Amino acid sequence: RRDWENPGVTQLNRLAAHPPFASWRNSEEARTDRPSQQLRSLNGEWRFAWFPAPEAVPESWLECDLPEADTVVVPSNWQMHGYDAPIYTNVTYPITVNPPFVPTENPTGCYSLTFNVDESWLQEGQTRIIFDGVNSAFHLWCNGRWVGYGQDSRLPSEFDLSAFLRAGENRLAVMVLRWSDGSYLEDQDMWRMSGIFRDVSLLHKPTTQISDFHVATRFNDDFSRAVLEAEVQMCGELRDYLRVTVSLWQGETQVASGTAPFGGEIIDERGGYADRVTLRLNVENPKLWSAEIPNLYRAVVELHTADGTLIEAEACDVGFREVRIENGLLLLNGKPLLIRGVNRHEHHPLHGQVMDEQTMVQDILLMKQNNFNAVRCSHYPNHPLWYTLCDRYGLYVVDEANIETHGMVPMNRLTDDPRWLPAMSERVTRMVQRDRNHPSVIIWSLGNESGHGANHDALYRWIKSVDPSRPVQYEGGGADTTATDIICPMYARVDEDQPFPAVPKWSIKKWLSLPGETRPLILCEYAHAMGNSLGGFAKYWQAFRQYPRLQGGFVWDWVDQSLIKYDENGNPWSAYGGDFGDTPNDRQFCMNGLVFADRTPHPALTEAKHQQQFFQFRLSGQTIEVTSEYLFRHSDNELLHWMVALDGKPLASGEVPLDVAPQGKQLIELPELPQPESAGQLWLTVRVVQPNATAWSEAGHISAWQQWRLAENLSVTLPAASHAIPHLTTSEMDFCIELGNKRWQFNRQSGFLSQMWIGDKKQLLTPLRDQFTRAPLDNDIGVSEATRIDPNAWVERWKAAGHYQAEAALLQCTADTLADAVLITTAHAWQHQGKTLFISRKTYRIDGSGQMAITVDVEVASDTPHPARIGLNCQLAQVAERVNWLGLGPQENYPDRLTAACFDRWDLPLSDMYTPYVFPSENGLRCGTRELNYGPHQWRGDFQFNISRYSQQQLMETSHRHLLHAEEGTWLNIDGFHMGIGGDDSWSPSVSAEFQLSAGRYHYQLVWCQK
Amino acid sequence: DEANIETHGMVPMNRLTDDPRWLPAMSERVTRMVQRDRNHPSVIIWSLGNESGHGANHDALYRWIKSVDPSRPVQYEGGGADTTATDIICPMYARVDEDQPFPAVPKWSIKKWLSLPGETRPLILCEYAHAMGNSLGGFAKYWQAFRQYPRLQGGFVWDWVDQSLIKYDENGNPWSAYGGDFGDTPNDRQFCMNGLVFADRTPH
Amino acid sequence: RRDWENPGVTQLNRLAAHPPFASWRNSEEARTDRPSQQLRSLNGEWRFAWFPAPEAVPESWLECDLPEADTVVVPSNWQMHGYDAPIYTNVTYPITVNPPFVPTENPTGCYSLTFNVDESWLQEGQTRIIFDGVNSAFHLWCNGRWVGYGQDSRLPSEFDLSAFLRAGENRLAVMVLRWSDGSYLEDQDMWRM
Ligand SMILES: *[C@H]1O[C@H](CO)[C@H](O)[C@H](O)[C@H]1F
Ligand SMILES: *[C@H]1O[C@H](CO)[C@H](O)[C@H](O)[C@H]1F
Ligand SMILES: [Mg+2]
Ligand SMILES: [Mg+2]
Ligand SMILES: [Mg+2]
Ligand SMILES: [Mg+2]
Ligand code: NA
Ligand code: NA
Ligand code: NA
Ligand code: NA
Ligand code: NA
Repeated sequence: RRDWENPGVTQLNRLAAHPPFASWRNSEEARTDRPSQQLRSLNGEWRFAWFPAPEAVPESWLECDLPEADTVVVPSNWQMHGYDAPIYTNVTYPITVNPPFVPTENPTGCYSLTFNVDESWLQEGQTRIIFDGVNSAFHLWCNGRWVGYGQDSRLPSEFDLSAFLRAGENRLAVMVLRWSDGSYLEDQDMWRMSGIFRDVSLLHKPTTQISDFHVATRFNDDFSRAVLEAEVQMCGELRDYLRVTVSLWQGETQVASGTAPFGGEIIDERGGYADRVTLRLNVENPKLWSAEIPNLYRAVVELHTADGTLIEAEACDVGFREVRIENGLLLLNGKPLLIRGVNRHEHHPLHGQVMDEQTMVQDILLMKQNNFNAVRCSHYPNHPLWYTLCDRYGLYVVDEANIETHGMVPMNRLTDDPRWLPAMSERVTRMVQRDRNHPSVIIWSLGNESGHGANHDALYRWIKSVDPSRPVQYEGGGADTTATDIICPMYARVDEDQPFPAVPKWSIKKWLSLPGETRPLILCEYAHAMGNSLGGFAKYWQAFRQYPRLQGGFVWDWVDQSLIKYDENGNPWSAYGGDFGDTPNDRQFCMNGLVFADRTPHPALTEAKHQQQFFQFRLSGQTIEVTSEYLFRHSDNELLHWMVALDGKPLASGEVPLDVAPQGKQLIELPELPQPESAGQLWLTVRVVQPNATAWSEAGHISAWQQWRLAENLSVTLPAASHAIPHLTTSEMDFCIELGNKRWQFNRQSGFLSQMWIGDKKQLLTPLRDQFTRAPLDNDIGVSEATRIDPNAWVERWKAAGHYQAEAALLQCTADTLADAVLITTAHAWQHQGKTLFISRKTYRIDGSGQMAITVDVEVASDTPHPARIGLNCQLAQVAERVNWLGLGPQENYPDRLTAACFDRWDLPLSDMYTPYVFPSENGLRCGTRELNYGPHQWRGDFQFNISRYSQQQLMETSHRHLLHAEEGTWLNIDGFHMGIGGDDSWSPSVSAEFQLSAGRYHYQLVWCQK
Repeated sequence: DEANIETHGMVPMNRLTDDPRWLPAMSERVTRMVQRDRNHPSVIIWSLGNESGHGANHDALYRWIKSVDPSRPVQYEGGGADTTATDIICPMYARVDEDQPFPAVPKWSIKKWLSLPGETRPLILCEYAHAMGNSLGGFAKYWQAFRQYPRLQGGFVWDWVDQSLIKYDENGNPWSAYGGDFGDTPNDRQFCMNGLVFADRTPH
Repeated sequence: RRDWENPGVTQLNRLAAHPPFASWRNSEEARTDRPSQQLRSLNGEWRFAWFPAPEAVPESWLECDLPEADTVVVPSNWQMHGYDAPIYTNVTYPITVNPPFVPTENPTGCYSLTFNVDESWLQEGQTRIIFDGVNSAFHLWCNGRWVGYGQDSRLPSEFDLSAFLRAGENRLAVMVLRWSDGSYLEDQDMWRM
């Protein structure tokens, strides 16, 4: 029997699902949540052996250990141990579409564990084993005897071993199959791995036991009063003296309690549940749970004799909160949420899909520290501890079924098929039964990218039926189907309609007001953070803030799915699709996070932090108006820091305590500001600082900022009179300019400044030349394969237009001598195949002061695709340690992604000026720069620039950051103009029109000089 | 057209139908009936089964049908006759004028039933007028009510033909047998004969 | 595998359900509803033998007729031929309530049919067998070969025998279980056959 090829069979002998248990035999321990003697981890070293197929597994293995087996850690993904390659496929199934069949060649991991059990366990009650995560299906044997089977890689599979075990030494044998019929339901956009990847354990329950419990909180009109209802079920002989006591604690204070014998109310003609009972506990002025104030209580469920003897106790944390959609708004505790979310897979660059607390905690804190308040379990129920952490630190969670059939044709091929309803239902039901008591979980989701089938409808109703406390959403088939309480599209744009057939993605603002539509809209995915991305992020926020029913969304996504590999000399590097011989593959498309796999942030994180700020500011004269977007807490750990500077030079500064009630306002008037008579721009910057530490942040933490330009005093003063007057020396091939120790040289054949010297030091390795292209961003590439070309992608368009290959054609080059200067005038034509793409016209004006002033005017053919940038570039001979500038920063910032950055005086190590995106592209840009200083060089004007040891060409030819090599000297890219980077999606052009270089005529000017 | 699902003997009645583990088996009993009979014009209403209390399985299956075949109303009497798994108030044995206020699953008078606050559905009895033996007394009363109230749209009498079986005596003569006649026990004796006609189709 | 005690298994290898087909190869006949050559009845005389439990059934049966069997009409209810007794219970299940388990003593009707098929059937196309109603669960074998399993006493259970059939003489062996996990969903107020 090939059960792994029968969606009709998803388990055998498996126990029913339930909420997390520990069988504590001491109430006190349960209360304190101390560890339970009844719950043992079998995590650690296990025996493992790999086979190409299950038929290759040796019968002996069941009775005895294979000498050839190795000793490995569990949990783990075998690919992480090197047994076989991890595969990175997106939509396309990693195996042949032939449901419910799987390949004959099906990697099989045979696991085994030798262990002991004490008689105690054995002499009375129940001994069961729990496999938190097994990928994708598996058979289990104990002491040579087969126990059962299980499917669904993302939920615990449980079996009773009571009758398999013997005092002392026991042996587990787990035959784990890489693929199965459950795989047709596990087509998520991630690495395809396998193994015993989540905890293994053993739990002891008494014969008379708590088999299930449901915790509910209902409130009065103003939440000033609550009723906690606890439904408790038992297994065991039914007896009159049996009782249940449910007690509620706030810290060490017991706030409520109730006890009762089993026997629920009459429910139908045949009676009620004699094995159940419901406790109702009244709670006055309960402390409510939210992500802003994760207040929790402890619920302790005791199963005991009337007369006092405790049989066992189970327990959980409880968050009193109400989730509800009313009049088109998702409310929490009666207030409308504004979701600052992120999608997050369970990914680890070293361990793969194994999740540890450390990592979890870390993810949580960065998210909180970055203004996120919610997370989506893309696209499967997560490791148990995750929910507990969310409960405690405070995050809103979308709990999602492990059901993704994206590779099908059409997408709802299985979900619309009744024959698959059973396997699907279990993916939904068991999730619910497991996580229904976590307050963090506020919405249930039916899975992902599985089209829309009758099955979804059934399942949707099932949930609503069993747990009315939470809304249910699902994006499949159009995002606004009958199977979802929220309009939850992926990648719908703010203002821009994408009217695909059957499943259009309307402008989010238009979507809300479609006739008959009334639901709230929360994007299940938006702002694809792939590489140099997140352009247009603020646009979403502004809309979320203006329209009440736009209650936010979940960014796609949290961390890059990169895996660490090693080179010939044991140095580690970041790998993506195909880097393991895996094919077909989807290359870098598994890398779309705000942070790198090691959790180091991408520059975009900051953009996200800013836009998601919880405090809003307006300036009027010297009064700042602070508005609070907190729904529940007052600004009780916040201070306002302000500062005024003139061109980077600090004039004044102060700090003000924030005292803003949620949704409230606070006006802050600044002291008269000092008056400088000195020319330039005064800038005001404000930062909200958290004086004290929290469980998720260090004291001094900065949570919000904003900047404004105050007065400006135009410099009317005249530069100082120059003693010298530079000299020009002509030759047929060049024009040379000389002033003191400085000289410039311009090639007459090419029309460029080809050399500059300080003293006798040349300053350039490559001539200063115009630049209209960039090493393409992932967003510029979109899908566009080389086997498969997408003609509408930017890169493709640029490529086809010859942008990357046009050659400069000199139209003119001349020299004039001024009163106080030499003037070089040039003109070039950029053509491709007889087409004039661009025209550049310049003048170089060097005066007796040694300042070279470059004025540039370009023309762009209206019928050529809008160029990536309009600037100049050159390779400097020099390599300096720092880069100092007067403009936006300090981090990388692009035109459509620069709100977070601040204008000021920045000074970093050269290296911070490069963004080590794993898939290399244009990066490190800084906008709104008025002054840039490198080594003895200094540039002035109003531009954007980048500077690194890497040319655009290298960047463009290398696909892995580890393969980059510093070139001689430093490449400088100075732009008068730079195209937006986009990112509404990473597979169609996404740069908004306002950020495209379509004006046709461009002008800029810079002053190059020394210091 | 009614799904093959009846869990009458459970305690409480919805013990299985409300358990997700039984959703799969149950699902097939409905889905498969629909796939088979859906082109039949005579079938005008789908039933989720009989006497299985009211469980979440019912709701999901209810929805599966609505979704798959919107051409026909779906009914189910279990758990009260007016739950969320039924488009028609379809009680068994509710009386005309007399209320029988059973706990949890009362059988209101049908006329009163229709007008309960917020109730708007049509009401058609899945079973009424138990024709067991010398019976059918008060039949007219239903008819008068069905005729006067628009939303009282009729019902299905219980039931058509006596479930008696032929047995032969020593002298090989036949005779109608019922519960217990075959050594069968426990048994419900004459309870299997509630028809308007005898087993051989001769009318009562 | 005691598939009849696992509500997780309600069939094995069963084809998908669908409306009544006849596979006509002529439009006029389909229109007029005439009988169709592609659809053939196996009702008639079959061979039968009664056992008290699935375990009492001998393997011989799979390969060959059981001398002890009788020739009976099909379709039929074995309680009507005297093999065992019909049961009349209303609410209380006819078996002990302990889902998904059934009694160890569980009456088994071993049915069999020797028959032939047109060669052309063998040649090309698909040949499936359709059982309109089997109470309550059954295992099916063709020419010794195990074909599949089915539950739900009131809907047709269909199997492809394209691969099991053979030139001329074929033998079907149907092992039918009185009780099954299906019985828990079949508690209707009527005779239990
Ligand atoms: C939304 O799309 C992103 C694109 O990278 C991933 O494929 C997610 O799984 C999908 F739900
Ligand atoms: C309605 O009750 C009658 C009583 O004879 C029958 O038992 C039916 O099966 C039930 F639906
Ligand atoms: Mg299977
Ligand atoms: Mg997908
Ligand atoms: Mg079964
Ligand atoms: Mg009944
Ligand atoms: Na909003
Ligand atoms: Na992706
Ligand atoms: Na590249
Ligand atoms: Na009427
Ligand atoms: Na009856």
